[PDB]
Amino acid sequence: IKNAFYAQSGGVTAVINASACGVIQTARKHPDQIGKVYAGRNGIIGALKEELIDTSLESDDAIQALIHTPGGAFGSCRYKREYERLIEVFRAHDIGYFFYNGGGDSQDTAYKVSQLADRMGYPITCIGVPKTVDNDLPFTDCCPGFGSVAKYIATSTLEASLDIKSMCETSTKVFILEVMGRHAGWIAAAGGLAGQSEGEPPHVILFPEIPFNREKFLERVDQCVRDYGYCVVVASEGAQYERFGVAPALANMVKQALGHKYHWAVADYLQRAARHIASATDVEQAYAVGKAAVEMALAGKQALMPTIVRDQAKPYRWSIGEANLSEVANQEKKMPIHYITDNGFGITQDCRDYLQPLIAGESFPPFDDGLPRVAKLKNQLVEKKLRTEFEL
Amino acid sequence: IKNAFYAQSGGVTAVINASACGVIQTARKHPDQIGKVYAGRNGIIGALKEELIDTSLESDDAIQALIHTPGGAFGSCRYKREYERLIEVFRAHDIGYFFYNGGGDSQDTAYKVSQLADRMGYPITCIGVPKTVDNDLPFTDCCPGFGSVAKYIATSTLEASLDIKSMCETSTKVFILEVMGRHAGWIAAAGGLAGQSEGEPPHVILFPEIPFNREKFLERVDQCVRDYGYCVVVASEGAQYERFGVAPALANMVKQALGHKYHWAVADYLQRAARHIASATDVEQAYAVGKAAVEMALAGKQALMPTIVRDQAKPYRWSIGEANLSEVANQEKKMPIHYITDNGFGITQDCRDYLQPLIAGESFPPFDDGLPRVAKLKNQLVEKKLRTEFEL
Ligand code: NA
Ligand code: NA
Repeated sequence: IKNAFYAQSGGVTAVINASACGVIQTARKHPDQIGKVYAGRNGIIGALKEELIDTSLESDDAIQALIHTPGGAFGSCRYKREYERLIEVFRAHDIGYFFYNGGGDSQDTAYKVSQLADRMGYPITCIGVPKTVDNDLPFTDCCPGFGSVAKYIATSTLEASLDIKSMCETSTKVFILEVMGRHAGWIAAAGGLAGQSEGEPPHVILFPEIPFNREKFLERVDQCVRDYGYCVVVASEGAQYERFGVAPALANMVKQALGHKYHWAVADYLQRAARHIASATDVEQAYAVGKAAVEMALAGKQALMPTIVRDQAKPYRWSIGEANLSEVANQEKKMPIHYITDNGFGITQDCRDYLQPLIAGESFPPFDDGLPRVAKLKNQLVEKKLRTEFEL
Repeated sequence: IKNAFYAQSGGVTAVINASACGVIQTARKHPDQIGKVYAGRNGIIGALKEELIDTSLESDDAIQALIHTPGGAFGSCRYKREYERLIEVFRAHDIGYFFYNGGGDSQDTAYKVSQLADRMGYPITCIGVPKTVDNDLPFTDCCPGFGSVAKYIATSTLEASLDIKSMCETSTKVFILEVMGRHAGWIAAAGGLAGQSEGEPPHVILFPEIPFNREKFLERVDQCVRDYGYCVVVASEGAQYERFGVAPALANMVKQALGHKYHWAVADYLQRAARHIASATDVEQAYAVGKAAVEMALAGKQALMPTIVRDQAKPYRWSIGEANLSEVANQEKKMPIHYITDNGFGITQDCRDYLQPLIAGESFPPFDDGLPRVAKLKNQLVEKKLRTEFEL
């Protein structure tokens, strides 16, 4: 029970590989407690199909590269007997450590593995590493990955705004930028960090937490174009009533109803892969939770998820705390309404106090020939052992 | 005839303000030849309506900020008697220098002003400063602004690709990224800089120069998803036959015809406003053409547009040259087909040799509280003089 198994889960992030780096590098700093670090090819599917990547065959440099490369270096999946097969392949490979890096579902399943492992007489210390661009995990200040998209959305909103503002007298006067966020508006909220007073961008932020009042929307925008000269709205894909992609939908609304020239963009995967403008504090934290999960497992702790704790709002200070996987599931983290302005289309000062520090600092990745440098892993498989196995 | 008039024209750029900086700073370095530098509020419309911005009231710092702030700091317009009114307001304000910073149309009109100025007995040296995200101006290696979008598109394609690649076995296997470029494919071509061999992203680049062969497209993508696991296409809004926004259109094509899970994004204004990942050589050149236009005017030269000349492909070397405005119009610059692969969906080595150096180096702007710092100008108007004036 000396090797460790690391796997990613759910949608990838611009810094989820930073976590992988934090976990892998510290594991290598304890050869007397942990042997090889195996990575699940394409997530737990990898463990299930017994496709284990031997990350020990990877040079220190490559591993170091992980902190400035987006996506999932080993691959991920959204996949949610199976538990029995996980322990069968873990013990066959001397795996006593299970580091599961993902959203809520992941944390829960990590816990269950822990339960079955004991039951079957095969303890395996399982520590989950937080990961969510939606920032909806509980018992943590922020979720690794969000800080970076927040910075991206805020920057993108600020830049597009300066553009529109430049020619709103002649050309387009309404710009809509559709961002991620189906049930949570944390991402859309980051857009408000672009402007700090009233009259400056973004004029409208569509939160999925606030039902869409077409009449209130159409009149706020119209009011903006003829007061400030233009209007930029940051709408999350989760715009709903009690849906609507969204960008073009609203654009059509303003056109047929206000006649203003519009423009829209849809960042999609761009926002969660923009490692070029990642948040330093975010990649810093992505690394830390990975290191702390390997440390908690060394200290002999069990079934925990590392956390980020805000030890100080003023001059923002943070550190890593702990949380019981057992309770991570069936809790979540909803965006507190007192974060949204009464207009329903704005962020409040309490929300700025929370976000602003999260996007602090820049962690530009190194650049080679004009482009960002990326990992480049061997990702070689270990020699099978079991006798095959199908999934659902 | 000692003050100068600067104006922007057409769509703004991430570095068009860098040009404005290059022109303004050098003008201030010759108080014995040039007086105050006036800026046209919202382009020549400003001169027409006699709304002149006194940029002399701006601090050196603010002016310096111009090189790291996107959009048009003084505003721009797409506007194309009027010539007579331009000279009437120029001479009323002692303007002997006219620095017009825009695309082809701008250059031509700059020239005509020069012609009328003489005819009317009011010489005004007019030097045009190149500006085009479409990179279709003639007599110049590259057009200021393009290098930056190119870098943005290439980076964005590389980042989104790493994402898709991470989960193409379980989730989405076809990603489409719609970029700017209606009649030219220079922007779309920049996407190819993300991958250098065959099999790596972008697998398909839709150029407006190549007619869209649906069957050839659908089979190239399908061939890619089941050969490399996924397929990313960078399509310019100018995808046509002999149109189709485009992103969702093609997405629908692959869905109904290949059944693959897709994803798309539409960068829109984001690509031309992304000063955060601008190209150093690009902002370097944007400044230089601005400085060189003020220099050519000091040397007493007339009716010229500064240019960028590639004095060396190998270890890329460039400098500023000159071009007769008189001929800039009614020429243009088409993308040479031997730059596009025979597949019709790729960039060729000759195209890489041309582009790669253009996106070289990073010019990250300074950052304040998590976001990029921006100009902040007074942009005060000079006291009217004429007796009003309407436009068309
Ligand atoms: Na997820
Ligand atoms: Na133009």
